[PDB]
Amino acid sequence: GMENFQKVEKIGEGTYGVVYKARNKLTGEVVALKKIRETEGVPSTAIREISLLKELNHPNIVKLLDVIHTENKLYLVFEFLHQDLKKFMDASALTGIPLPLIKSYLFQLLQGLAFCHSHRVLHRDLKPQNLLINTEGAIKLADFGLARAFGVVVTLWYRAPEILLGCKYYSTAVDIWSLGCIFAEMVTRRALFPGDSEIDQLFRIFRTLGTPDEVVWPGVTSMPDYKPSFPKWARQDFSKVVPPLDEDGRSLLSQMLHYDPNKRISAKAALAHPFFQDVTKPVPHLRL
Ligand SMILES: CC[C@H](CO)Nc1nc(NCc2ccccc2)c2[nH]nc(C(C)C)c2n1
Repeated sequence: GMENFQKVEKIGEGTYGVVYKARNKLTGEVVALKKIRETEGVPSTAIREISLLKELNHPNIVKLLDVIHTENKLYLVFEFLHQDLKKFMDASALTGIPLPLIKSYLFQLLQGLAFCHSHRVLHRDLKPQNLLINTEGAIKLADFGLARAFGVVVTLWYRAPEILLGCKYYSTAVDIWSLGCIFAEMVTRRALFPGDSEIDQLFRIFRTLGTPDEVVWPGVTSMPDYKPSFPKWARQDFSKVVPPLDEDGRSLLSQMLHYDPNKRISAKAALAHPFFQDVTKPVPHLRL
């Protein structure tokens, strides 16, 4: 079974298991092989969910090539891409990723999200580390719909405030928040909200966007982890938060970072925003 694959090198530690670059001995294709990590035997719902995921195919979603439920273990075989967006951002720190490339990437991810969301599938843990790029200018979402299949230092920087405040049931809005954080980060070359605990993450959000109340976010004061005793921070103008993001970009971003999940712009509506009026598909500068 696994004898069909030859390890080439360790790619990294995923959320649900280790990932290796590998070669299929029969077909010669190079792939990304993931071993899913209480060992009793793969749960039936994990198997049905992942099998659902195999059929959710899109150019901006990393292809799930094979689900290998063998010997009471679970291996996932994925399409391989040569680099992730975190590494590419770090690589691009001195000059920044050119705006046209930022716009193209945001546009493509919004397409991927719109597609997943239209199928009622959430990502839940969007972050630069699981965004993957190739030499032809494509960007792809990895680990989509995995959270649902399996219910799990982890980064908090991209986590929506409703999650932080204890909301039990995520909506598609949590992915829009995350992507918004990543958008700002590509533009400014600085993480928007680099929290190192849940309360630090929350307080960093509060300090920038203002401490949320019933006016901006109805029902907020009733959430499991909301405290009347939260400090009261005033909101700051975005011109100060994300230069040199232009007026169209700042307008779109504001809509992606709305506190109330129900007011937060959808992936499909975001695609129609004037920010994408001049969108094009440039090629990244990659040296591997
Ligand atoms: C470890 C999980 C994350 C996202 O799944 N990484 C990560 N990185 C990649 N390539 C970037 C890379 C290439 C060579 C060396 C190091 C990194 C990937 N290609 N295909 C996959 C699937 C498992 C989603 C993948 N995952």
